[PDB]
Amino acid sequence: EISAQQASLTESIPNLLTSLQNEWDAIMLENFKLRST
Amino acid sequence: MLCAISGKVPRRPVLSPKSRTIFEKSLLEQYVKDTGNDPITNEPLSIEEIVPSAQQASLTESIPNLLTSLQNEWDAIMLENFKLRSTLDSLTKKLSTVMYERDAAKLVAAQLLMEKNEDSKDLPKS
Amino acid sequence: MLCAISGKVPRRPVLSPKSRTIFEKSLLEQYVKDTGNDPITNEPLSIEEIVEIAQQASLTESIPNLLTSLQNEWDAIMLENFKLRSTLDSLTKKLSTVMYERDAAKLVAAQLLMEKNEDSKDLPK
Amino acid sequence: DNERSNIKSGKQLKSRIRKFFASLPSPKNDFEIDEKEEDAEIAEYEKEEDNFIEPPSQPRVSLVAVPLAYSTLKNNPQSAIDNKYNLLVANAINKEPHMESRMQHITQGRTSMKIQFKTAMPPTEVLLESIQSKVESIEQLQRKLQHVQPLEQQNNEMC
Amino acid sequence: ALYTEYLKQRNNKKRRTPDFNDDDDTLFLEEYRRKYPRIDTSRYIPNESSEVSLLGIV
Repeated sequence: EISAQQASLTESIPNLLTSLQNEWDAIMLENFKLRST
Repeated sequence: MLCAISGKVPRRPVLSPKSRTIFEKSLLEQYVKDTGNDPITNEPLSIEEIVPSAQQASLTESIPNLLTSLQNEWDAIMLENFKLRSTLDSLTKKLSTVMYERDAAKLVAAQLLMEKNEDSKDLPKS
Repeated sequence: MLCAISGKVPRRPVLSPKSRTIFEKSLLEQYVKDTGNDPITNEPLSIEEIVEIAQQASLTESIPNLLTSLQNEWDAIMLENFKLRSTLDSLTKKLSTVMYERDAAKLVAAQLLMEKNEDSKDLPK
Repeated sequence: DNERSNIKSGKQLKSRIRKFFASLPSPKNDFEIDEKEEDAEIAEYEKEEDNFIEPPSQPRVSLVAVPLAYSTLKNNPQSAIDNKYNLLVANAINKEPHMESRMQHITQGRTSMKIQFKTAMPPTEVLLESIQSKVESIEQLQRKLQHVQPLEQQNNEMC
Repeated sequence: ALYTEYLKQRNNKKRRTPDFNDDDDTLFLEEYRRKYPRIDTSRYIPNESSEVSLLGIV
């Protein structure tokens, strides 16, 4: 075994709805497009 | 971002494989040439021991970072419940003793209302 | 089986030595970082005091639905936390109404004892 | 003068001095329609549609009153623990039925929505002013990785 | 299937709209908005405390 900071957005509801939705969209449409490649 | 030996921003970072820590190559090289050791743990290390591929990364921002976020949410809210579980056990304990002292006292109010009126009923008749 | 802070099944439980209580490593650490104490007994305890001490995986059933489950479960826990806090405020509120009556009653006994004392003097005459 | 202040603060009120209401003569009128009426007037007096008046009633007489009632009051500990569990079940039953009253909660939220979202919008716009600049700083730097990577592969490929 | 069809699964579009004088259903929906708004206002407090220091460090 061998700190990282992410600044949680000012408008941080969205984490359940909008952010999580985009993450599984971005995972889905990339790997499908990667399978196409 | 820092070198653990000097404390500067290392311009050629090389990570060791015995005490996992980012050292500056020019600094750690001299440490190894002094004696074959890792500066932190004093375990053996050589220059060849000191050191992604094809998958492209993007910076750590607000899926895995989102999942560890939701742990922070729930783990904090779980402590919020303790503040109200612990405080409830004090209020109900004070309520139990309060209602018991109320129930033990109101029997004495009922007897004094009897006795003071009975003394007025007795005395006025005489 | 249950950590006595959150209510979870602990995945890295740690026991306090000042009071016999298996907590979860994450939750006990946050409490000690807030104030150096044990949450149950309020005894002086530290992080080095802790001694690090069943795992059965949930197979939900036969993914878009699992999105809405997690939504509902957070939606439920939010209300299960809310309902438990308004109840705490109203049990304390109704407790405060009892304390006023408790102390108001023992003032009314003082006047009733005077009426008894006045009566005992008149009876003797 | 220090001794006299110690006598007045302690003998002011047991509930008021220790820890935590609106004035209601109609509630006192509705509750009556004798001990309940005595505590109602006691609450209206200490608090001072509200008239104040009682200020000659509320230390030695209270101590003897407390010592006498203590004399009148394992088996007693279990009867209090059982009754406390019964009232706890009644408190959990009154809460489960609810989840007139609904209009008050929505208005409580409208206060929150107002108070909180105004704070949110101020916290947001204060942050945004400072952080939209730093977002652009951070986000335009991210785009540099996406070009620093894409060139990397073509050079590796060509290498 | 999601990528092929080009359709993302719908999330809970409920918390945002709601309505006053509803029923037992909107009594829940209302009480949801409160707790999350308090969590929100607490979630904006610990951000503003550090403020721009946490951002510029990243």
